[PDB]
Amino acid sequence: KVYLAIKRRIQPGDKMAGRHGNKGVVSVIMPVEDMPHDANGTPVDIVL
Amino acid sequence: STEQALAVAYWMFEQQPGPRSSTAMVIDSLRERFDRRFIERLPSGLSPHEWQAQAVMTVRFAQRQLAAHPLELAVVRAEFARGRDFVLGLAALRDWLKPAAGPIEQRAALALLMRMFRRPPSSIREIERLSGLSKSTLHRWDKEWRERVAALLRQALLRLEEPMAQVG
Amino acid sequence: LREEIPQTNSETKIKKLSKRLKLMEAFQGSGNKPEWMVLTVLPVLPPDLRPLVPLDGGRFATSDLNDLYRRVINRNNRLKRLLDLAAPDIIVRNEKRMLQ
Amino acid sequence: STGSYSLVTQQPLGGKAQFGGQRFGEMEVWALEAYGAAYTLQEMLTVKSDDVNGRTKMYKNIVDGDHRMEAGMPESFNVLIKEIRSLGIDIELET
Amino acid sequence: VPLRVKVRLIIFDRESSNKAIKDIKEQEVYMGEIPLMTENGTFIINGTE
Amino acid sequence: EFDAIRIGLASPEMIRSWSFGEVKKPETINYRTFKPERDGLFCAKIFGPVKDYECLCGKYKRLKHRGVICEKCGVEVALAKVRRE
Amino acid sequence: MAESEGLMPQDLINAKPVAAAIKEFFGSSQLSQFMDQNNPLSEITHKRR
Amino acid sequence: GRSVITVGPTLRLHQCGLPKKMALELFKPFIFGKLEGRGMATTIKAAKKMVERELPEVWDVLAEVIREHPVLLNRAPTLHRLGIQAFEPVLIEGKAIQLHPLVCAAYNADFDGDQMAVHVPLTLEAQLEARALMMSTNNILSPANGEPII
Amino acid sequence: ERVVQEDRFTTIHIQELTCVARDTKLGPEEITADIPNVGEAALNKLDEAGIVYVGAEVQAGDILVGKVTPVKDTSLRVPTGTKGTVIDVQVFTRDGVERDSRALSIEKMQLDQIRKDLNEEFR
DNA sequence: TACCACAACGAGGTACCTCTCCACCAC
DNA sequence: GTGGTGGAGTACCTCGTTGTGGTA
RNA sequence: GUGGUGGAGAGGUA
Ligand SMILES: [Mg+2]
Repeated sequence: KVYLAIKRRIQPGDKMAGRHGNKGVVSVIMPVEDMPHDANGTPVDIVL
Repeated sequence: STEQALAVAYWMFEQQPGPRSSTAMVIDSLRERFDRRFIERLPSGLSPHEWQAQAVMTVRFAQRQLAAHPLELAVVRAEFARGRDFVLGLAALRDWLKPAAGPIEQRAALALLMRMFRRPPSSIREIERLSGLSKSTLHRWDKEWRERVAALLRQALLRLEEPMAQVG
Repeated sequence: LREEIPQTNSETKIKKLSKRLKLMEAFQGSGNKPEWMVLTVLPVLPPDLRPLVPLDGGRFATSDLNDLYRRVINRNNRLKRLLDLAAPDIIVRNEKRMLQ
Repeated sequence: STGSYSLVTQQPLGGKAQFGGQRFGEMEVWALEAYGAAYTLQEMLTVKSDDVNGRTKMYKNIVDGDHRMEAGMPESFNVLIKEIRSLGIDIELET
Repeated sequence: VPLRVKVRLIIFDRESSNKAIKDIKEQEVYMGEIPLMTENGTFIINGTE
Repeated sequence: EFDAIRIGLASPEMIRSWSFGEVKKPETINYRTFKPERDGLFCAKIFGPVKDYECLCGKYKRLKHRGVICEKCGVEVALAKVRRE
Repeated sequence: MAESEGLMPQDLINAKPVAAAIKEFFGSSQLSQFMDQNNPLSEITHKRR
Repeated sequence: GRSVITVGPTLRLHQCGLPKKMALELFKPFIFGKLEGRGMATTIKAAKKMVERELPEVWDVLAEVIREHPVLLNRAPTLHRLGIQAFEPVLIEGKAIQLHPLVCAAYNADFDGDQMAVHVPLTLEAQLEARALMMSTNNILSPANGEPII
Repeated sequence: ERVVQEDRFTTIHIQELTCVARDTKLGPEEITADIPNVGEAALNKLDEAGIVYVGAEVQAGDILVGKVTPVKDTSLRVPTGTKGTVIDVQVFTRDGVERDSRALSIEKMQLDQIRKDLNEEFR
C-alpha cells in the first residue's frame, strides 16, 4: 500500500462556513486591489 | 495493419450494434482468471463506444483521402462497406463498368457485382435465370469486372497505404 | 349466476353474484382458461437478468432469484425421486407442501 | 459522456467513483413533460440511456456531425417484459 | 487482547450426594479476544478506528 | 413498429412455447470447471452461448454459420445476447 | 454423554461462537462505525454522542 | 454531470457558466467529430492524445461547439418545470457552475452549497426544444400564476 | 487573493492505494519491475522492485505498483483526477513468503531508529 | 338482517457524497 | 470440496381502505 | 474482428 499527499488550495466553489450557522460557497477570488480597503489602506479579505 | 484497419472499420460500420455488455459469461472469464489455460486474457483495447468512434473516424479519413478518386472510393465502399454505402458503391461500379447497359443488363450487372461482393444471387445459373443472358456472356463480364475491380482496389489501397501508416 | 342475481333482492348477495358474473364474463370474453390459474409448469428468468457476479479473491455474489430457483428445483427433484418409489403418503404430501 | 453500464439494465452506473451519470428521476421527467419538449425527453429516455443499438449509432452520428437519433427500444422495458412473462403472465404487442 | 477463564469439571454418580467426585479443573482455552478500547476512547478494528 | 400491449394468463402450452428447455439441475456454473452444467440454471443448450458465435467444444469457432447447432456441441451457435431473451 | 474420564474441559468447549459474536458486534453493529477524524472536535463529539 | 453553484453576476440571463473540464468531458464526441473534420485529427487515437494533453488547439474547437449549443440544467428537487431550465453555456476556469442570480428564485437554490445537475441535448430537435421552449428567457412568468418568477 | 497567496485555507489530503499478490490458478502473481509494453519513462519513475520511489510527484494515470499476471501486467496506476506526492509505502508479506528489498530496507531504518532511541535513553 | 369492531394490506421525498462488509458444513 | 439445507429471538408507526365474522 | 457491479449497515450534503 502507498500513500499520497495533496495540497488542496482553496478555490471558487469550496464551501466555507463560520461559527454562527453562516454557510457560504466562495464565489470568486478577486485581486487585492478590488477588495474594499480602509482609509489607512488596509483591505478586507472576506466580503459577506 | 492498414488492411486490417479497413476491414475492422467496415465491420464496425456494418455491425454497428456494438452488442450489449455481457453477463455471467463474465463470471466464467473470472473463473478463467483462475482456471488455467484460459488464454483469454482480455487484450485490453479501446472501449466499445471508443472503438466504434475510432472506426467512424477511420471511415471519414478514408473518404477524405480517397475523395480524389471517386471510382476507387466507390470500389472500396462496394468491397468493404455495407448498407447504403454498399448500394452507392455498387451503383457507381455499374455506372462505370457498364454505363450504357440496358435495364435488364444493368440488373444483371448489379447481380454479378453482388455475387462478387458475396451478395445474392450466389450462382451464375441464378443470375441467368433472373436475367436471361447466356452463361458465356455472364462469365466473360464477371471475369472482366473482377479484374477491373481488383486493379482499381489495388490502386486505392496503394494510395492509402502510406496515408494509413501516417494515420497508423 | 345470471338467473340467480335478480331472484334475491338482498344487497350483499346480489353484490357477490354481480362480482361472479363479472369474473365469468371477463373469462369468457377474454378467452382465458381458469385452469391455467394453478400452474403445472412455470417459466425461468433468463440468466442475464438474474446474474451472479464474482468478486476479487474468488468471492461470488449471486442474486436472490438464483437461490430461489435452486431451492425449487431441489424440491421438485426430491418430489420426483420419492414419488417414483411410492413414498409414504404423509411424506409425499409433506414434500408437496414444502414445494408449494 | 459515456462509459460502462449495468449489465441487467444498460444504464450508466450511479457513482462519481464509477464515472456514473445522474438519474433523471421521475420528478425530472414530469418537469420535462410540463414543457412541450418531448423529443429531448424521448432522447434522454431511450438513446442517451438504455439503447444498446442506439448509443453506438448516435455516437457514429455525432462524430459524423449528424444529430438524427434513431429511436430504438429500451432494453429495460424488455427486461420488465421478460420478468412479467416469467411471472406466468402473457405479454405481447399487437404489432 | 486475549482472554481465558478457569473452569472445573465436576462429575457425580447421582447418589444424591458427594458421589463420584471427579473434579477436573483446568484453565479454559483462549475464549476469543477482547478489542481493548484505546486510551483515547475508541478502538481499532482491522486497522480502522 | 407495434402497439396495443396485451395482458394474459400463461398457458402451460404457450409457456413451453416460450421455453427453450426444461432445467433439471439446480446447480449453475461450475466454479471448479469454469462452465455451466447441462440442464443447469445457465445451460447453453437452453439459453445460448457464453461467448458470441461459439459452440461447447469449440467445434464451430467460425462466424459464418450463425444459426447452426453442432453435433457434439448440441447448443446452437448464435449471438451471445440471446441469453437475455 | 462424554465421560469425565472420556473428555477434558478444554476440548469440551468450542469458543468459536463467542469470538464470532464479539467480532460481528464490533464490526457490523449499527452503533459501531468509523470514527470521523476530519477535526479533533469531531472525535470528541462522536464519542460524546 | 454536476457540481456546486456559484453566482455569476456578469452573466446574461440566457447564458450560464461552465467549468472547462466538464465542458470537454461532456462534449467529447462533438470534439472528436470536429477534430476529425477540420483535419488536426486523422485517427481517433491522436484526437484522444490531444484532448488528454489539452493543446491550445482543442480549446478553439471546444469553444466553437459550445458557441451555439444550449445546455440543460436542473436542481435536485424539481418541483415545477422551472426547476429544470436550458442555458447557453459560457466557458470559465474553475470547478463550479456559474449561475445567473435571477434564476436562483425559480430553482429555489441558494449558494449555501447546493449542487446543480447538468445535461446536454444532442439532436437538433432537442437543442431547438431547449432554445425555443426551455431557455431561461422563455419562462419568465410562473406557470402557477402569471406573476413573474425571474 | 491574499488568503490563497497566504494559504490561510490550504489543506493537506492523504489517501492510500493498495495492491496484493494473488495466486491465479492459471499461475501465481509476482511483484516485478519488468513490465511489457510500457514506456521506459514510467519504469524510470518506478524502482527495480516495482514500487515508486518515496517522495515522487505523481500526475494522473502514472503506474505505481509492478504487478504481472500470466504474461500480462496487473500494474497499478493512480486514478485520473488524482495528482500529488507519494510520502510513504508499506509492504506486508505472508508467512512463508520472501521479504523484498524494500521491506528489508524499511526494517533496516526502523531497527536503526529503535537502536538509537534506546542507546540515547541509556546515555 | 344492516351497522360495526377488527384484522390485514398498502402507501408513506427527491438527488448526491463518504466509509465498511458480505452461507455454512465437512468426510 | 461438493453436495445439501432446517428453527430461538423477536415483538416499540400512522393513517386509510377493504374485507369479515358478530349483533340488533 | 473484443471491451469491466448486487445488497446491507452507518454517516453527511442540498
Ligand atoms: Mg441551499
